[PDB]
Amino acid sequence: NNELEPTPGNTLRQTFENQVNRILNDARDKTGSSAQKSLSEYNNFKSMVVSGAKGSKINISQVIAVVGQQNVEGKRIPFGFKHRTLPHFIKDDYGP
Amino acid sequence: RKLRRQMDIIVSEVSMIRDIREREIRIYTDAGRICRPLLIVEKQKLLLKKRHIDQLKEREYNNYSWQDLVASGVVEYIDTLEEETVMLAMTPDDLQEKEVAYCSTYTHCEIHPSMILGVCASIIPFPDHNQSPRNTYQSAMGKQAMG
Amino acid sequence: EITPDLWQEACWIVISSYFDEKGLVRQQLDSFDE
Amino acid sequence: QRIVATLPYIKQEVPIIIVFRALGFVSDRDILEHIIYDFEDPEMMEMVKPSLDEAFVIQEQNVALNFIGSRGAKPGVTKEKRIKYAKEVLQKEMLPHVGVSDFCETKKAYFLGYMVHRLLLAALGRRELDDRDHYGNKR
Amino acid sequence: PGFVGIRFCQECNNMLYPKEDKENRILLYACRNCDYQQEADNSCIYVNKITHEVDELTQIIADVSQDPTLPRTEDHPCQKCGHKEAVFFQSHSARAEDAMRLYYVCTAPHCGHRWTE
Amino acid sequence: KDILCRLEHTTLRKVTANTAIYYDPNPQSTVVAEDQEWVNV
Ligand SMILES: [Zn+2]
Ligand SMILES: [Zn+2]
Repeated sequence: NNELEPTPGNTLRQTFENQVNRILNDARDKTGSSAQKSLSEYNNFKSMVVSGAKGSKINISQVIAVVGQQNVEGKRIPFGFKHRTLPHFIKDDYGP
Repeated sequence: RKLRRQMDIIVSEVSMIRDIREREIRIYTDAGRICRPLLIVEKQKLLLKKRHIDQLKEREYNNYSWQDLVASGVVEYIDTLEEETVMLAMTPDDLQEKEVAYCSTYTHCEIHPSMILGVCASIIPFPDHNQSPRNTYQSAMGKQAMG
Repeated sequence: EITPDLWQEACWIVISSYFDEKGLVRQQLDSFDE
Repeated sequence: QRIVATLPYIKQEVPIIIVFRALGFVSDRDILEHIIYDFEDPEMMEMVKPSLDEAFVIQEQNVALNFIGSRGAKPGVTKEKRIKYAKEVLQKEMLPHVGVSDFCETKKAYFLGYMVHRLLLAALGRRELDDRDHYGNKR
Repeated sequence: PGFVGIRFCQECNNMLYPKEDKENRILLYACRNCDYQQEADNSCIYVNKITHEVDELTQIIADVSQDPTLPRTEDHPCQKCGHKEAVFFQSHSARAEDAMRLYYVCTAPHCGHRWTE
Repeated sequence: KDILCRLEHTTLRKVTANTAIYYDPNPQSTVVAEDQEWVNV
């Protein structure tokens, strides 16, 4: 509906991608924090990660809470077809 | 479309892509294209009525064939060019059914997502649970499992 | 008519028919035939 | 901003307009019709204006054919047999998939016009480019 | 302002170039292939619109209304024929996607009404 | 930003809104007929 106020120094477009990426990044961060918060200290995943032997703090949040956005060449998956990633979707949709 | 489905003169294979945003329509008969079968849907309901599966399940008696299904015109071959300009209904049991509308204009329905996998990787159980590079390594190891 | 619960067996029997008809090396055979 | 073409068995970049004239359309209106279909496209006529403002000096199909023979792998010594070299180029190599004959000249012209129209649309930005990885464009 | 097309020398079916007339200070589109002259209707002979502010409604065709892939909605009816159902989509035209502009076409056939909200 | 504008390259390409040419043999009278014609004459 065109109420977006384009950020100075960049196009309305890039502003829109930046806002969407910010939203999703915040969601993933909060999700991972909440997930890793509660593990009872008995989980062997937690044992290994805490010991640092194999893995990393981000490793659990994929398996337990959510995968998180995926990227190709450092951006959103492109419109390989006509403006739509996969035919299962409708033309000109920007849903995550 | 109808005459292709009936394969009277337009063979089932040949594809036609109608570009709407631009005034043009193309017909592709030349060899070398890649295509896969898909369910047709005319209204919100699919064209694979319960009757057809009845005859199909009683195989080796009716001599009923997938080619006979093609003749019945419920399923059709789709190439990438045509796929470019046609909406797809993922699961007829869940998508085409009236609900909070997404587009309500679906034109084809998938036989089953498991059909996207390949010959080697289809043997992996629960691929939807594994990180993809592991899936690729497993698919490239499965060519060596002695048996 | 079609039933969402029976859709599983329906689709799988369709696939079974399709493979039992064609095989796994169809395009290879058919290209050489042509 | 002009448009040129690269053709097989040709060592130079012949302009589009002289190629059309060698085909046989020496008039302006015929070429303009073959290039633009919506004749009220000033946007596109202003883009094509430079190229058509280049080969206008040549107006004879025979002269265009002699030029085609010039700068050729086996260019004719004079217009003699250079016109023949140009003619065989225009017949066998110029888009044979649409046909190779006397009567196919007009169809060749029309399809050349179509492809250059697509090029102009691409430059204008109305139509999107193509991605070679699109297996829709791979056989 | 507006663009200007080619004045055409009719009899030989060619085009005309503007040349000035010293005697009377008027512009005359004359043929180079032959001698044929037409008065210059307007003083604007060449123009260059650079802002690229073009009414994309004219470029938009109504025939896209029937396509199934495009989205459909009822929020905004067709003005002249009042039809509720409209299809809204994007430019798909380069150097114009910088701004997200929604273009509506009525779904009612035979009206082919197009507009931007 | 003043120093910015001082340094960053600027070209007429990116500053012109649009352009055109008009055959106006009489400087006093112009097709645009804007106020500036009187100032010029
Ligand atoms: Zn003339
Ligand atoms: Zn209407």
